[PDB]
Amino acid sequence: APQTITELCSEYRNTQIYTINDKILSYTESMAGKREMVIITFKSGETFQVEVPGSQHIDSQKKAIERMKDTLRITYLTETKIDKLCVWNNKTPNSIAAISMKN
Amino acid sequence: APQTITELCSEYRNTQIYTINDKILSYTESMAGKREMVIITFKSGETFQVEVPGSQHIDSQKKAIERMKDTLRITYLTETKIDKLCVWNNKTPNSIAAISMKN
Amino acid sequence: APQTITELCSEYRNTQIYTINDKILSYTESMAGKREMVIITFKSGETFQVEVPGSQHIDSQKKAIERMKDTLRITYLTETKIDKLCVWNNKTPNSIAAISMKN
Amino acid sequence: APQTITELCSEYRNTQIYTINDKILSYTESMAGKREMVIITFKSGETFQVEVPGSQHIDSQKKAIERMKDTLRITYLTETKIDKLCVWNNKTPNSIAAISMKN
Amino acid sequence: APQTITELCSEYRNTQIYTINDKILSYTESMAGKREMVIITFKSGETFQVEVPGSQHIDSQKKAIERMKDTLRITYLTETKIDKLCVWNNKTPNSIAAISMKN
Ligand SMILES: O=C(NC(CN1CCOCC1)CN1CCOCC1)c1cc(O[C@H]2O[C@H](CO)[C@H](O)[C@H](O)[C@H]2O)cc([N+](=O)[O-])c1
Ligand SMILES: O=C(NC(CN1CCOCC1)CN1CCOCC1)c1cc(O[C@H]2O[C@H](CO)[C@H](O)[C@H](O)[C@H]2O)cc([N+](=O)[O-])c1
Ligand SMILES: O=C(NC(CN1CCOCC1)CN1CCOCC1)c1cc(O[C@H]2O[C@H](CO)[C@H](O)[C@H](O)[C@H]2O)cc([N+](=O)[O-])c1
Repeated sequence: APQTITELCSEYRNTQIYTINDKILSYTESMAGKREMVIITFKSGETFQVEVPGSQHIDSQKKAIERMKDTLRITYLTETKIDKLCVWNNKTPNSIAAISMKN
Repeated sequence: APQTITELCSEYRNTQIYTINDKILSYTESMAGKREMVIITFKSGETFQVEVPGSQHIDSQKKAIERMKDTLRITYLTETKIDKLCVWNNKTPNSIAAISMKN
Repeated sequence: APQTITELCSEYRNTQIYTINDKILSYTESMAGKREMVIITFKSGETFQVEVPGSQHIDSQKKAIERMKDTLRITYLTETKIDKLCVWNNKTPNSIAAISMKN
Repeated sequence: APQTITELCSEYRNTQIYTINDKILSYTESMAGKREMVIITFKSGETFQVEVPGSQHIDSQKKAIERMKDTLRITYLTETKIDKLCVWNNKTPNSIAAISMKN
Repeated sequence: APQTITELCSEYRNTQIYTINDKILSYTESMAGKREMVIITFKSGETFQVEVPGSQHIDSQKKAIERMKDTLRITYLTETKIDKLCVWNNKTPNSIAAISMKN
């Protein structure tokens, strides 16, 4: 029922919006144990992760985590411009909660 | 079974057909807990969502919900023109029930 | 095993081969309860469905139904020429059993 | 720990390598009961199948069978050149064990 | 969590970074029993695998192994440039732990 990524992001603690307005510069993916994750970076210097699935995640988030990784990969590969990221700022690198792209 | 989206839409209460005839303007995807959803917009101003899986959904709809988000993402990335949406209007933003594409 | 769509199709009751030699004109996808289905049409005027999974299906068909819907979406999006369809003609619209594509 | 498809193929009985060096001419996909399979052909006149999953397959092969079908479809759609196929020659059509693509 | 592939790679024994700076020359995929795996090579003559799943992998890695193979396929097909590979060098061909791509 949120209508924008900013509305959605504001419903949670320890988050903020990063306005990226840019394609992904680098995409990294790991299948190493305990580090099953994706890392993206932008020309601005910003690094963000999709976190390893863990105890902080609720059950409904598990498929959503896998979806987000799918999305970032095809976004990287198509040079698609990301508009905004909603991130958790209590993790290093900051962790992706949501993404938006505009055309 | 129904032969068009409008026939299918009319089988349900709280629905209407939006004629879009346009590609998606923005795509938003969230893996935040209890907001595992997708939101799209069009240059018309209209906003639509695929709802978070919930009690209103029957089991057969779970896979369908995942497919619909899959569909909206690739439709956005390929700039594919949507023809119509069948939406439930008892939700804000309106909730996607079905989609048709042509051209 | 059969080597051709025509061979495969002949193994079944209530089927026939439609020769299409065309891309899909329209693609319709529904996540509406009891109508979790895809419908395609052609410039020829013909309309086909992938049926909702039900009691007429054996277990091994469940994953194959989902694949066929995936195939129809990507075939639509890339505007790929379908060669033939094997369909059950005891349904409305006729129900897709198999698909072939050639260049 | 094979380094090539030819080495991998040589580890099994009733296999052989077909050198294709060509895109797929036709792709056929079936969700008919007991024939949940894919068939591909080439201009050469050669025909190959991904078999219906069955008791000849071990558990680890189930996901791999689904992957191979995904690969054949995307390979067909993008007109990607197949280098070699490793196939079991104790089935008709010959059954795909492995694929390589070179470009 | 790590911010680059090199940082991630250095958390593990028997690894090293390969600088590839090149698209994949060949992609090989097997659904043969006990060789359910992917092998890629490059112009350079280098060869890498994603390993058959086994006891060396923890549960967490299962889904990530399937993703990595997904990533290698789409990367081959789009002719996408790989920057680095983190690889376990106690296997032949060396086994991919992580990938990075730039631009
Ligand atoms: O040894 C590893 N971790 C161990 C952690 N270990 C603790 C001691 O100091 C070194 C790190 C824990 N396991 C428990 C079971 O017995 C082995 C030790 C380990 C080895 C790993 O390499 C082995 O598995 C790989 C696939 O995951 C590759 O196949 C690699 O070739 C193989 O050596 C990988 C990973 N990992 O990804 O997390 C962990
Ligand atoms: O504690 C969380 N939620 C609530 C805790 N409680 C837990 C049980 O269910 C009811 C809610 C706290 N409330 C939520 C409403 O606003 C007031 C505070 C919470 C923390 C969250 O952040 C933590 O998990 C994240 C991944 O989901 C990140 O890893 C983040 O860094 C971590 O802090 C996230 C989510 N979520 O997405 O739903 C919820
Ligand atoms: O109430 C629904 N169905 C039928 C019976 N249903 C049975 C379950 O208990 C509620 C009532 C009623 N229809 C009336 C028209 O003639 C046919 C029978 C129903 C409501 C529905 O709307 C509700 O769920 C939607 C998602 O599935 C949306 O979230 C919508 O906003 C919500 O109202 C949807 C669906 N459906 O998808 O099949 C069915």
